[PDB]
Amino acid sequence: FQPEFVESISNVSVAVGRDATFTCHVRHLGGYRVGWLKADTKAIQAIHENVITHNPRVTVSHLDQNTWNLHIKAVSEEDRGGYMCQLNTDPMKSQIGFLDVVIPPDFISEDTSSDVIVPEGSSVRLTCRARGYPEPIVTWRREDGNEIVLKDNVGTKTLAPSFRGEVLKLSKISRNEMGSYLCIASNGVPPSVSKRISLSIHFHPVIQVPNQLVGAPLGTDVQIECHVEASPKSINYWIKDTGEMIVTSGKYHVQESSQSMYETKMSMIVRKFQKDDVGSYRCIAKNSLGEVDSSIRLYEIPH
Amino acid sequence: FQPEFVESISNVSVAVGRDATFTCHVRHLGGYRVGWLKADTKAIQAIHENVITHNPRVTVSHLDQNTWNLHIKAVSEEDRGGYMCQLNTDPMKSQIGFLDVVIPPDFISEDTSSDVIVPEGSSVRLTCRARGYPEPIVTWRREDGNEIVLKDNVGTKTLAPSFRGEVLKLSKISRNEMGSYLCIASNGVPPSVSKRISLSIHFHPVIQVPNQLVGAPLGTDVQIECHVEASPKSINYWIKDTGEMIVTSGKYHVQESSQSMYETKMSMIVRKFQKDDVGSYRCIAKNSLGEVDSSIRLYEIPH
Ligand SMILES: *[C@@H]1O[C@H](CO[C@@H]2O[C@@H](C)[C@@H](O)[C@@H](O)[C@@H]2O)[C@@H](O[C@@H]2O[C@H](CO)[C@@H](O)[C@H](O)[C@H]2NC(C)=O)[C@H](O)[C@H]1NC(C)=O
Ligand SMILES: *[C@@H]1O[C@H](CO[C@@H]2O[C@@H](C)[C@@H](O)[C@@H](O)[C@@H]2O)[C@@H](O[C@@H]2O[C@H](CO)[C@@H](O)[C@H](O)[C@H]2NC(C)=O)[C@H](O)[C@H]1NC(C)=O
Repeated sequence: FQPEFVESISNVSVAVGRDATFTCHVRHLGGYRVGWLKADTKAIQAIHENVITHNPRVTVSHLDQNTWNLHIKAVSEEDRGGYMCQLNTDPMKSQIGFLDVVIPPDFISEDTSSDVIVPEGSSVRLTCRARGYPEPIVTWRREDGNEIVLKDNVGTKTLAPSFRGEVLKLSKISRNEMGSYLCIASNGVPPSVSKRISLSIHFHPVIQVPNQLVGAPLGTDVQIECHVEASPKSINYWIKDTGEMIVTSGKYHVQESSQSMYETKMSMIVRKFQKDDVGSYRCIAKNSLGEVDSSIRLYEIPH
Repeated sequence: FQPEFVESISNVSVAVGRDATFTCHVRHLGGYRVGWLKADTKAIQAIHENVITHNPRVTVSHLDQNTWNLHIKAVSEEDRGGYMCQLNTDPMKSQIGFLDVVIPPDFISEDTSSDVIVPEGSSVRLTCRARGYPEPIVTWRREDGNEIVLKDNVGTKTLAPSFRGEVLKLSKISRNEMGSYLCIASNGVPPSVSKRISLSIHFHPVIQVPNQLVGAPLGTDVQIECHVEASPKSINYWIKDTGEMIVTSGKYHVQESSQSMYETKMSMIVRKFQKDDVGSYRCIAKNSLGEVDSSIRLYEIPH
């Protein structure tokens, strides 16, 4: 008889850092040798039990004269390609097997965006690119969970919880669209990678005052309110007409309240209105771009 | 240091049955191994001093750790292709060398013509084909040394001592062009091969007689002649008027003479003319296609 094999050896996908093995199922091996060589480089890997290549990750093993294995420990991208076991018959016979090496995603830092500070109303592009095999997919999300504004043309705009694409086009920006966005790159190979990108929209603080005139009967508690719209968030406080700051005490009670990143509802209560409390009170909002005040007049409702 | 080589190994043309050798000139070999494998089949030939392929014509040798040889004994067509010596470095380095195997010419007996018998006036094709590497050339010659009639169109014909081409076109044949032709196939690789091809033109024998009447004074010698044109060559003889054959004796003298394959000049002399010799004498020419005679009358010139 002549040495022949059965069943073949089959292709293998594995991904980096992991081990891999190719196996040939021979019969009637006799006095012939089974050798391996990398198909594309034509580099002899092994013959029988001897290892020829000085690639350390490469080993051989066998339990009988029937099944012969080639092992790659923690495969790399250079290891991918063909692996041929051959019997040294004349002419020689050979099985061929292909090692497919997938790689997890990794960002192209030169292409991924940084934190941006865009002016309200303009258009912005957010970019995330990652290399990997297979081709990674980039999906964008808002970190707080809200939807992303998706516009096209100039008269059609929808909303979506996520967007797929390496470049996220946000045109005609509004105050609402500020905040952290997330791009994640997934190729189906763990681990996927993400990056947090902070879209900033900045403006002067703006104060709206419902009721700039409040009437109090002596001895009651009256609340005056200011509504601030500022970005970045403003540091706020109330101030006496003379020029003295109000902080919460037994007489006063100051509070703030944020409906969003750029909205704040500041309120002050003055307990037990007296002839001493009559006058105007200013609410002041300051951020890095500027500061603005507004004045509320408190008057007495007589007898 | 790392093992490196110098000068490379160079391509080799050799031709069948002859030996061949490839050699790699390495330096700083150290503890690495030099192996050979056939490039196209990717079949491992050898590693270091061990021979892997069971092709018996393949051997290895070395005199030092500096020059390593691979030897093919009596190469065949299957041996042609690449021969790669490689060091088992990581990654491996390799020299490549190509074995060019030329083969001497050999006739394609199915295509080469046999002896032909063509009718006078028609056209004939003579064919010789031989396989070999490089492409063999076919040259035609006449075996007797004469030139070949080379015609084209129907109103232009020249002569040449030889003709190059696998097919020799002889159009509008004439009696002269009969005889052996030689085709020889030469590829520049010994030995060239030849074949003898016999172009036959056949016809009834035809006899021309200058002087069908000859006058003899008694006692003289008179010669009568017949000119025969026959193919294949005719068997000729003279015959008495009664019906008795003449052969050379003391009284008569018969001869023949061939100016070519198809021409014969037969002559008879009758010594000492006597009143007994007066009468007619017939010359007879017979070949396979037929026989023909002609009659010469011998008369006496008186007193
Ligand atoms: C292993 O897969 C190959 C497919 O070709 C490979 O595809 C990738 C894995 C990559 O490694 C490429 O470089 C390769 O080209 C299968 O090849 C087919 O095999 C059949 C049967 O032998 C043959 O008829 C087809 O023509 C082959 N197709 C190609 C494109 O070459 C091969 O069969 C697989 N091996 C096993 C054991 O299943
Ligand atoms: C040996 O010859 C090759 C020429 O290519 C071969 O040609 C025949 C001999 C046949 O074997 C074919 O199958 C081959 O393709 C030379 O190859 C050239 O090498 C130079 C320098 O390395 C390179 O720049 C050219 O591109 C090559 N040309 C081709 C067509 O591949 C080779 O260099 C010769 N070897 C030596 C040592 O001289």
